[PDB]
Amino acid sequence: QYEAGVRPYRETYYDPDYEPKDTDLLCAFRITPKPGVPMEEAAAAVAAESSTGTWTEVWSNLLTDLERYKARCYRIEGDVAYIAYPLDLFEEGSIVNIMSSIVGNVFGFKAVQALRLEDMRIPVAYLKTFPGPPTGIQVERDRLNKYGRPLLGGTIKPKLGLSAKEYARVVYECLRGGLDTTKDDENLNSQPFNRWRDRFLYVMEAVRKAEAETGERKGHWLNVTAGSTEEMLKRAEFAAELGSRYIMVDFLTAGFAAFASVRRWARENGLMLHCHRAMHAVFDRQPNHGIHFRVLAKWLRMVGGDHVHTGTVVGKLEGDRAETLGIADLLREDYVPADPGRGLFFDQDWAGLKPVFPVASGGIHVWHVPDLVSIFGDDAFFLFGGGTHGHPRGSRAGATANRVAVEAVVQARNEGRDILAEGREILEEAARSCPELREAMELWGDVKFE
Amino acid sequence: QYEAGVRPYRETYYDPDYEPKDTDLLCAFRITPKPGVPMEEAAAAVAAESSTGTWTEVWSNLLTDLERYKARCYRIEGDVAYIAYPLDLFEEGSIVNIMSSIVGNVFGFKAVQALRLEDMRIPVAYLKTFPGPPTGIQVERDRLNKYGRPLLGGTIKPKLGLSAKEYARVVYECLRGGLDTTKDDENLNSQPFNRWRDRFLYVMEAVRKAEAETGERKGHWLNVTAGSTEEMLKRAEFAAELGSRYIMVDFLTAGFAAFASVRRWARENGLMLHCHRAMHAVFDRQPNHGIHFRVLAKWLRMVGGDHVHTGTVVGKLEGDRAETLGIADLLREDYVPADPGRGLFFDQDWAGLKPVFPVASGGIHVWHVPDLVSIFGDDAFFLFGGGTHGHPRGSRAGATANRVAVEAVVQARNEGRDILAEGREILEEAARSCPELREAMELWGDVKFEV
Amino acid sequence: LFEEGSIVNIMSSIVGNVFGFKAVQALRLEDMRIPVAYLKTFPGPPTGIQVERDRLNKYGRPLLGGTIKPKLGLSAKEYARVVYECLRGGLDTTKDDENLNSQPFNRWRDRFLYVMEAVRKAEAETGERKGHWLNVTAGSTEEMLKRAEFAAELGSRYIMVDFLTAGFAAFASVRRWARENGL
Amino acid sequence: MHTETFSYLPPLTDEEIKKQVEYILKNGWIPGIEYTDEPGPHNSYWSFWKLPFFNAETAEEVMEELEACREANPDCYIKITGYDNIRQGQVLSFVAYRP
Amino acid sequence: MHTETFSYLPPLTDEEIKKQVEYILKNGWIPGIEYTDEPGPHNSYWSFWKLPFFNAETAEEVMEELEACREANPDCYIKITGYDNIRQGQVLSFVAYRP
Amino acid sequence: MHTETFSYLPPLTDEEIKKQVEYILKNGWIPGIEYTDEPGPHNSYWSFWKLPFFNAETAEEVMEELEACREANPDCYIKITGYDNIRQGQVLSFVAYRP
Amino acid sequence: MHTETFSYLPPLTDEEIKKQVEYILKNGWIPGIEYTDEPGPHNSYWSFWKLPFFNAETAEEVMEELEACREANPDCYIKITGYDNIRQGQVLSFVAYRPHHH
Ligand SMILES: O=C(O)[C@@](O)(COP(=O)(O)O)[C@H](O)[C@H](O)COP(=O)(O)O
Ligand SMILES: O=C(O)[C@@](O)(COP(=O)(O)O)[C@H](O)[C@H](O)COP(=O)(O)O
Ligand SMILES: [Mg+2]
Ligand SMILES: [Mg+2]
Ligand SMILES: [Mg+2]
Repeated sequence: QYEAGVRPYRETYYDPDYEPKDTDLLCAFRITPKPGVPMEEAAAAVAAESSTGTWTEVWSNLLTDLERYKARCYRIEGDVAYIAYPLDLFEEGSIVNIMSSIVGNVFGFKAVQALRLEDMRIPVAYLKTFPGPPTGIQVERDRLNKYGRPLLGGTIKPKLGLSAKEYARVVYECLRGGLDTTKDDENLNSQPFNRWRDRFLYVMEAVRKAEAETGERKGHWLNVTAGSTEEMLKRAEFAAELGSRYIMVDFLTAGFAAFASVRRWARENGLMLHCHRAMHAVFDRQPNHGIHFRVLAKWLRMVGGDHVHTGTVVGKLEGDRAETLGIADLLREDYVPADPGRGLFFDQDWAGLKPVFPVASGGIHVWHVPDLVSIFGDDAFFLFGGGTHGHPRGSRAGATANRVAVEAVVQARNEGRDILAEGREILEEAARSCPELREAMELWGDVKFE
Repeated sequence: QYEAGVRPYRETYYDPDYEPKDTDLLCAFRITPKPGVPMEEAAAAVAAESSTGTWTEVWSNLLTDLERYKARCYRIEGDVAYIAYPLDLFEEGSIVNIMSSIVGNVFGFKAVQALRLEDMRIPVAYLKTFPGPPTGIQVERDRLNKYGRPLLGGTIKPKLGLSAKEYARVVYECLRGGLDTTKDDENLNSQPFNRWRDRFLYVMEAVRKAEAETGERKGHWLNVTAGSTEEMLKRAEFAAELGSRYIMVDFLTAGFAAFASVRRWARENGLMLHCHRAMHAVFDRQPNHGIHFRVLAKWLRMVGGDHVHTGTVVGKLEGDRAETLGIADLLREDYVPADPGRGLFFDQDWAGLKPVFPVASGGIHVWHVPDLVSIFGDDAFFLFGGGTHGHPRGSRAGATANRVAVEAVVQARNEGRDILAEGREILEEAARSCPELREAMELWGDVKFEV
Repeated sequence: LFEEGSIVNIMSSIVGNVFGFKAVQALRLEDMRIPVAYLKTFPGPPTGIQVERDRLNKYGRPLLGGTIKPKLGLSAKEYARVVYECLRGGLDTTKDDENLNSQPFNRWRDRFLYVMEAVRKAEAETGERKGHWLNVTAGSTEEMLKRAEFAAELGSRYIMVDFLTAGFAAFASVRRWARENGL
Repeated sequence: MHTETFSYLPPLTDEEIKKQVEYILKNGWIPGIEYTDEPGPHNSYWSFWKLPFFNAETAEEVMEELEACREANPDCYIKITGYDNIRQGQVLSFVAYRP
Repeated sequence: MHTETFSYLPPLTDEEIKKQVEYILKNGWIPGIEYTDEPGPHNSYWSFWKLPFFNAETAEEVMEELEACREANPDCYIKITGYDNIRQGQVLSFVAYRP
Repeated sequence: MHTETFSYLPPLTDEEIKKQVEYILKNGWIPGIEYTDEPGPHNSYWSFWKLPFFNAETAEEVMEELEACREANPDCYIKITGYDNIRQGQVLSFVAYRP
Repeated sequence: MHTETFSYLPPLTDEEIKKQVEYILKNGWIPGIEYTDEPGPHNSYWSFWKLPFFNAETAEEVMEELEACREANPDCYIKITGYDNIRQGQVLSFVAYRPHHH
């Protein structure tokens, strides 16, 4: 009663005459087929097994309208396949569903030996089913009363091992020395040497004390990351009871469903949400396989994070300058045109969703500030962990050095100076009035990353 | 008051004199250093930046006991660095915490061009802080009243696009034809063409009907995967209201914190929990960089899944025979000795945690059944999606073919026949009493994947 | 053989029936080695010595306390007068007697209210942080948690429980509640 | 009415049944016999014929008990079980006689 | 008392303040002047000096208003603001005069 | 205003202070100095004088820093601390100078 | 026992049934045949007679399958269905044969 048997995926799932609709979700995949498998069949397999298809024809295909629902590869350029997915394929508001289709099984087929999702065009009609950041850059700056410069932060170190009381001592020194924020390390959750309730309590004493002493509003990114959603929400509740402006979630290790739970809680309780991308380099680093960070950044803005780490380019963790410029635009602008020089494969309209602060962190110190300001502009956080507490005179002096560095470079940029050409000179000028900065420059002047 | 400045990581975090404790968590990392960076320094960077250290010395290091708390690379062998993490570094019962340390930042360092987490030794004292499977193999067989053979299942197809009522018609035909279970596709959650409440309602009518008509207990793995934890629990609650024995979660795409929430809810509400590993190959496909599935499988058993997919070896998705045998032992046994030939760098004692069903699924059909029984033994689910609905006479006939093939091979094995040497003959003998199997064999006899 | 995190289970096996056998005329449990893997299933103290010294801001000496006397019979207001005199004289803490719970001459809500006025007053006057070990011991777990909740509402740093007379299952309930409520 | 393992194969002969009993014994598991006139999915607890045969040494001894159970209960379904006390679970169960 | 952007640098000269106003104007943003005797972190709404200078064409016009605000309110902190109506957000704010 | 350990004894002389510093050093703990003009029970975080003296080898070195802190902050209370990094906690804290 | 569409009309002749099959086919819908001995309102899933006739081109083809179903299942109610895969819904369903005990 039907034609049973195996068919080529290309027959149904490759259609080079197809014109994408503005409601389609588009994927750019870089494909390494198994030897002898042509790009068209490899791309069709990806399209089929992320949408409606399987490995042999089934009688029940005839009970629905596969021409309407199927994903289809509609263009191949070299090793890049462009695949269009109809809007109807996706659950509204669910990044979990996007991943379960687009990256669910298709990275593990014998027929495709490597696969990298380079970019995705999320259509406006799907974006509007997401709430975006619970706060967003502009409201966050209003809540902080801070305008006109990058914001300063810093991870407390050692990563693990400090008691709650001494942990908050480090927070107090940093914040009172001029950092706007401090943060728990991504792996500091609740442990025998530092239990979360003790930490939250003492840290918030230190935040309030530094705010009173400096006159500037302060925050600490209290890490609510935990083993279950309920436990994360319990930790968030205590942060709100203490009047923290902030909580923090490791959105990939906790995972997207728990992250969405925490975003809703943050919005309803008036807390801003720092997002740490722990685990991302497991699969966003190699050029032949995984998911490029720019796709993760899009998903992050959709669920709703107020900030996400984007790399530094110049510090201890890998990051490409051109790609990072594109990611910063994806996180902050209303509309981002395609740009092959930045690996932006598609135009991205953001449908009015609020913007996310890029966060530059990891192995950076005062000498990187001209580069960081040049790359990111004002709407970013620059975090100095080792680069604060590793100051020869400790964390208050280190914080002051970093705050002065950022302000001196902003001032110079606003006056019209080329902060890349004059970066060292601007720092040297500022160090004439700031011995903390002079000492930081001397300590780390030989410390460069490729 | 202290010696500020940058020191090589190896000064503090490389200690080949260190002897691992029974309470340490151990990792085996395959490291490709940046050219010019010695293996010792690359391994110490990984050790430092997944535990206590950073890129420059800090005054506050002296306020704690880094000798007690630091991770230490204690052995480098070829391209593998062995790193020991003290028990105190970890949050009890939290896979999320394990990941945030072990795989949080270290895969992105400029100093290490590629990094592959091959295995980790979870210490018994830490394992006891985890609940394990909500049901586990033995209790699940008791709940199903099924003993002595692999269990049969199958994903409904097309993956997406069937209405709820016709989706349930396919479920009904499969279950009444002899599959023990059926499942939602991993990407079928709630969508315009098939909304989850409609699907759950009709599917459970079909499950009850097939159970009553066959006399055998049935289940459908109702996918509760959703955008938020609260939504997943709402879907689980409805499945329990409907008397489903099962729900399903995509534990990696939902993520480990929401997975733990679903495990607790499933346990408290009497549901068994199928775990689909969607997204795993994003992390685990390449041999030079990422996390091998065996590590994800350990974490799965700890949080508590009743089944997880393990690969077929012989089907459409990649999976090596030796590594799959290692993963099956990790999921099912009380104690698993090391064997680097299977990628098991450490011995793993499971501290009494319940076992997980391996699930073999993807591109398999009746001709694979002798190999599947040989690889997995009785304690596995074999899933036939296309291999059921793609039968020339449809899903009931396909289900019967698959059930007969499994039973015939189990029978022959138990009698002492060599099911590899005689696999074809066993199937041919069974097909003389089972036209459905004969037709499945004719249809797919030329369909093979490389192994 | 043991249920994770349950002292009650340990007791029910180890000391459940074996002390009453005719075959064994006397039996004394001297010690037990709790294995590390089982210990990790228990949370331990809600605060512990180091965090408690941090909360008190007290370092380098034994801490001072004292049970209010007579054990029973003082009104709530005069009970708190004795607390005030003790704390303002240099004790770090004071405590309810173990058998002072809620009784006709001194009901727990009255005592908790007045005692915390005295604690705050002595703290303000001496400049040193003070506490009173408000006894939440009661006939049922729910009643104990109700008393703990009021102590937290009043900003007490402490509550007290008679862990053997209340019993280990209710003690675990109070430990969890104390931890979650900052006591 | 299907009866779980081997129900989709032709009914087992005495010699086929005996080979499954030999498999149970070879693996060191405990053979047992259970019977019922209510075999449906509501029933987790068929009637025991005697106790599980902890002391059985040969498949022939089990086969004799199967014949005795059938003579006493010819109106019942009768199943052979095999129990593994190390996993605390049944490891094989199939119907040997249908009324 | 620190006053947010540029508070960790030496107090700005009039020439330095004018350059920041020139930056506000070059970017198409709206310069404004606010003042208060309560500059602490509780205070989100300093007093406006007139309205935001929507019509200002030159930095010199803004500096004249700053001097006039300084002369009327020499006991107050005085800040320069720059507003971007396209993002609906302040894009630069710093104290130009401290009492 | 009492100041916790030794506050109920007569104020310590320099020689008595030095003996407590010797006790801190003898036990391998880290001496530190903190000061404040707000010593009451609301304040968990007095101002650090420099950093904890991780590198101190003699009680005389600590006593010299105490004299320097007092010369710089004669209007403050000044306390000697001793920190044990193995317990991650302070093990002795007392006031050495009152304004 | 009423049987939904056309149940309130006189039981259909074979010629009347065939006209309804011709209507299903004319509209490009998929004819099907289902049967049961439990037709009441609890039953959403009658037994399929084969699969839906995806390849049927003539009403006579379907009528032959109806007769074959009735001969094999004379104790059963037998209904004709029409399915529209573009709406993913059944568009016509009616009983063509009732057993003698009706
Ligand atoms: O754990 C760490 O190494 C850090 O605290 C940096 O410490 P330092 O400031 O002392 O370098 C941050 O988590 C990384 O920057 C995250 O990497 P990314 O931002 O690329 O996600
Ligand atoms: O979507 C699919 O392809 C499947 O439904 C198989 O369908 P078929 O039965 O028709 O092949 C399963 O999800 C895969 O087996 C999962 O891969 P794995 O088990 O390796 O995680
Ligand atoms: Mg970190
Ligand atoms: Mg699937
Ligand atoms: Mg007493």
